[PDB]
Amino acid sequence: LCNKQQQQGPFTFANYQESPLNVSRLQIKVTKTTVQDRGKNFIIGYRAYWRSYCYNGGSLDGNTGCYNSLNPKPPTKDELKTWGQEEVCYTGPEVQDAWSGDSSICFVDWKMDNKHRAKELEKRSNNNHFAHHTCNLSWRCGVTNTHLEVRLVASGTQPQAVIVMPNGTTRAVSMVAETFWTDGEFSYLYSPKVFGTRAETKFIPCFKEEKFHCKDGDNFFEFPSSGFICLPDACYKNEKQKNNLLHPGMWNISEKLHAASVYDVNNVIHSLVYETESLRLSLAQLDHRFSVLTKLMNKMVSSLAKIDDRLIGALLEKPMASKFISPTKFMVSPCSQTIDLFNFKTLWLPQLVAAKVEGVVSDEDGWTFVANSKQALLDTMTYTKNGG
Amino acid sequence: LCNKQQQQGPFTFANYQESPLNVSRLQIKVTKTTVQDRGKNFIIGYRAYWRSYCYNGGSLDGNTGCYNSLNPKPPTKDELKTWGQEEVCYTGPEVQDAWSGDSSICFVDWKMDNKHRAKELEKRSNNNHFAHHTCNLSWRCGVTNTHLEVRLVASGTQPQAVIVMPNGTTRAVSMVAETFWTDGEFSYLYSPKVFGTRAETKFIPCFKEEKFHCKDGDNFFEFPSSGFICLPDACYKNEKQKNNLLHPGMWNISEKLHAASVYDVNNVIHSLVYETESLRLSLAQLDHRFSVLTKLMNKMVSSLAKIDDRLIGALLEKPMASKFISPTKFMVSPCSQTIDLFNFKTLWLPQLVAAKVEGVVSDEDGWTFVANSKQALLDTMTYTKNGG
Amino acid sequence: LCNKQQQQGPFTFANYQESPLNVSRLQIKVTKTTVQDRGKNFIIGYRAYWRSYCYNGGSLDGNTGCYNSLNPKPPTKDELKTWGQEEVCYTGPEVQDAWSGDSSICFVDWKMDNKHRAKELEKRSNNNHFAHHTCNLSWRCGVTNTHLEVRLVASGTQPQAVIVMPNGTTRAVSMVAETFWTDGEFSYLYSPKVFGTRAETKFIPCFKEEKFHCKDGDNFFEFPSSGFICLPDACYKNEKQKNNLLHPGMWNISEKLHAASVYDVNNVIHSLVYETESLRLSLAQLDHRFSVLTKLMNKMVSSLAKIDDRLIGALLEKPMASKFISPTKFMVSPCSQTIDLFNFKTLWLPQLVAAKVEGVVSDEDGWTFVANSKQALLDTMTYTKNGG
Repeated sequence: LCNKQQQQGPFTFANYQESPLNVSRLQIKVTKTTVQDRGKNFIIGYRAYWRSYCYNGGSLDGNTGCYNSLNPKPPTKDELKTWGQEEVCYTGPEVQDAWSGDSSICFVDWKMDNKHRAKELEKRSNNNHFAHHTCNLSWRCGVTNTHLEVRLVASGTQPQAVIVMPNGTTRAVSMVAETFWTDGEFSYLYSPKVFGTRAETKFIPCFKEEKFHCKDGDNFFEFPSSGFICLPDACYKNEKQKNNLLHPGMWNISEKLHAASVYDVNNVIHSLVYETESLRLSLAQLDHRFSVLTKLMNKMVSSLAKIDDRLIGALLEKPMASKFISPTKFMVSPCSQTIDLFNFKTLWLPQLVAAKVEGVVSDEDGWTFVANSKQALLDTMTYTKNGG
Repeated sequence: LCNKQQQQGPFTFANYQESPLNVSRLQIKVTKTTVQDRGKNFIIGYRAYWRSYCYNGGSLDGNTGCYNSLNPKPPTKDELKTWGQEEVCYTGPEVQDAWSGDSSICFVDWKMDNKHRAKELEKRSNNNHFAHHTCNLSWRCGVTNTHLEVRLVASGTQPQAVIVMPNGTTRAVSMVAETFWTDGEFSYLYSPKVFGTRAETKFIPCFKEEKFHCKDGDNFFEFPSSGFICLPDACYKNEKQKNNLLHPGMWNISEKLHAASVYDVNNVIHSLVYETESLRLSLAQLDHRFSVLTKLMNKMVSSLAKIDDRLIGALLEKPMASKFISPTKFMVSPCSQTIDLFNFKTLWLPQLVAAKVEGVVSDEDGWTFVANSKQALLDTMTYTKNGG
Repeated sequence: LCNKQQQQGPFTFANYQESPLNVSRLQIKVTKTTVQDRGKNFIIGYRAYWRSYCYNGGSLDGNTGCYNSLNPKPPTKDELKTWGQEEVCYTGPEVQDAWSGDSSICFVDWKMDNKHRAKELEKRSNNNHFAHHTCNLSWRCGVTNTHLEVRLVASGTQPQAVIVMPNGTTRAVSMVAETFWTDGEFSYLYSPKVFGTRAETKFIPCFKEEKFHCKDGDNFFEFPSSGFICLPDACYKNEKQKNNLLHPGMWNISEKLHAASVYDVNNVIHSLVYETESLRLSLAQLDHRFSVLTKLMNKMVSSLAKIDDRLIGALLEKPMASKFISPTKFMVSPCSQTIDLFNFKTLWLPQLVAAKVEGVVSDEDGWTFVANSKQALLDTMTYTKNGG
């Protein structure tokens, strides 16, 4: 029995209210600028010669001695074109122990006609012909056909296509014809199919938090305040600010040159574990909520099924009638428009995601070719060989 | 009052239906091939000598001059074994300013007996003994005991154990005895406890999406179409295709040579933020659903508890009776088999995960030993010292 | 009709119970030790000279020949201070083809007074003055002002501030005045605003799993057993073990020197996809649970609304009365304290997270300055030029 004598209240049922959240999903309409060019579009060729012009007139003659030089002869544009097309470099002649008469070979304007697939010079010299000159001449050359990835910078407005050097220096790509240049021993030719930049209009998905965290294919980036940002391979400008002149957000060039340490990646790993534990806490909390709901609903049905003896059968989708032998125990006997009480929509599921990994600039095939060639020159120039 | 006069319908209750998803959890039975070998199993030894054999017969003699050479003398197999075991390299004698009679020391077949822990050569020469020969001889040597990580490639079927060079070239590991080889100055000996490959049968967990995203310890990889893939350290072959000859999926060798840039890792960071925001959206949506449910259930209990005055006490697990003073306000007075309406199972929780981070090949102890030794040779060969 | 004749049971309602989880959220009170110093606090200066002192007395004289040397003259502390302050290095004189009388210039104690912004030496020599000495002298120097990041090690208890060399060697920072040192050609001066270490008391968030996975700003780390760990930039000591002497957990120095490979980062990517699929499975499972709940609640309301014809209107928050024309179809006609049945709290949401990415030691500005200077010395010392 109860004591209906004495009340307490009045009471109300406390509702649960979700915590408001400012994260929304946006499709941001942008103009996307790229400078992509596919295939072997970059040719690198080097050429130099070691020259040793000596005279032996004895220790009394002031002209007794050697005049040695390492001279770079970078190929011309058309030379480099036929080198890459033939995968072959052309040099002058290999001169060894050419004395008094033939020593004039040291200054000929040799008109390069010796063809090699690859050729390293020999650092050889000798001055053992008395009262006479001696000539030694050795050539080096190399060529490679690679693919060059051109990047985008700003320097102001109007993103520009550039080539990034391993030292950090940037070189503008010519928008008229076949950017070519020369640096010491090396000559570089970049020949893309089409010139300039490409621009497309597209929507990129973002999450608005003051802060926009966006995605475009395998690119992931924080979209800035003014709706204009440049990544290495692409620039994203928000229309509505299409007709505005703005300096875009600039990527740091050093991030593409310098490698990431094992410790940095292990830190990202630890941050992922921390977020996975935080995620597991949220999931466990929702699991406990579902357990509370099933306990409440079990008691609610136990109360209502006493009045409606067909309810438990409708819940189980089998025709039956219920009869309780106890407030908790029961026995079982055998037997247009819609309204939405929930307004539940389809559940947003985080999609799969794979970030782009490209490496560092020095690891690129062209700059690796350059670095190896220079290292080979160091390796061959360690000591002088006797051309005797 | 209501107007029971005028109806509208008939209506129905709209149910909520979850969106179907093709992601399943699979335990995939595979044969796993490894080539693991633990401990110091790799010995690297280098040796060379600088020789300067000069003759001074005056400027008239054609034989006046120096014959200099850097000659590599890589140790033999048994030599390298006793070097690593003793942590000591053996070379010939240090010859300095040995002239006419002792200059014959420049060609002796020296029978290496000078022991060093570490030894760099000196590039010294002198030709200041008239009518006489002069000899200079300087030796270099080094040794190291390291651990070598052997990888697996395919070249077809039947994954093979190999050593990967920093330049990308691969060298097969002998499956008979103690793979040994020589390259210029250096000699390499790899001595594992057991030869060949090891194969184990195991189940790896995966998520089936056409696409399989798997995990094995700290290895994470996309399992391919034909159920055969090779990673650097292990190959995974699906039985059912155990008896089939297939080329496995091959890892790209360059991914283990070339480092990842700071920009790449920052991109993964941005992709993680994007996924965390997407995750927060899903969690907030489920939070709003729970708020809607508690509001509905509060009204449902307020309706049913009017009929069953003991229900609210059963929900609160305290004996009490209810009496409503209003459609929303009430006062309170003091007082085998089971059926599953929910069929709820235990909630799948994402487990913790830590990917393996190993670095690049050039950073390995053996190849760092090689690279430093070569750099030391460059450093010592910059100029000739006078052995006078 | 039913057959109230024949029962079955008694039955009970099976509740759902959540799976217990040991992950908790902790605010761990720690003493945090840092050695941070902001700005250009590191000066590096190098200086050397190439000297070629030759004598030409003919092939008969034993003193005929060249005495050449590369000599390092690292600047003093005050010299390096005025170099960095002026961005200018001071050297001796450039001597070329100074013979018999002026050849005494090769040993003068030159009292460096030649100012350069940057200066590379030339490796030039000549011995073409008979019965006379010849002198050649060429200088090199450089300076840079950079920011040095000092790290923390243990060697026992009491974390210590150190500078990490690219080779892995560590050099203690003086806690008294302006740590200065000299290595060959180079001199290094590090001048921080304040000396020693800084310690702050703070709470860091963690997830307790035996295992603690913590976060501090952009630092993410596993907090160890004894509550004492040192990262590169900071050490975390748990009070309660404030008064205890413990060796802290030590970070591996090689993780900050060696870069992470593209394959390592792609593995983290694959581990993220695996966790995202696992997360999607959990979300889909909760989505199916909500679908089951709405189906149960729809039938429960259809049963109770037959008794309370105003209930459906209260659920829809519109005044109406219901009247069922079928067990599933109905028509519609127009019309203090609280109790918590749920005890639901605000949902824990995983917050955003961005790990710190700093790169490798060799990529630091100071060590890049050093590495480039040494490479320039190699480049300039490839062959001797005639000072004639």
